[PDB]
Amino acid sequence: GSISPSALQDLLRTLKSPSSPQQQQQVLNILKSNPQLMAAFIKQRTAKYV
Amino acid sequence: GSEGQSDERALLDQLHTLLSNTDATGLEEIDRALGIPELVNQGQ
Repeated sequence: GSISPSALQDLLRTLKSPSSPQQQQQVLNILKSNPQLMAAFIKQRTAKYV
Repeated sequence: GSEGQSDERALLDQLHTLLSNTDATGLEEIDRALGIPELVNQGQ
């Protein structure tokens, strides 16, 4: 039932992170932990929504 | 109680609004590093 705020915390950290390049590294960290989520990465709507 | 791509994306979705004004390539850098297609072989 639903998911803990932990995942969202780290995840949101990426989209919420600054415009710095180092922040991007934080993304790979989350994805590395969430494989089933890696799928959505394929669409990368975020990148196509800039 | 293990899978994601739901709660996180749900909330982060709105926050993504900033990503659209952060850096296009910025998010494309880590992407390629992982491999759009390669990320498809994360099954069983």
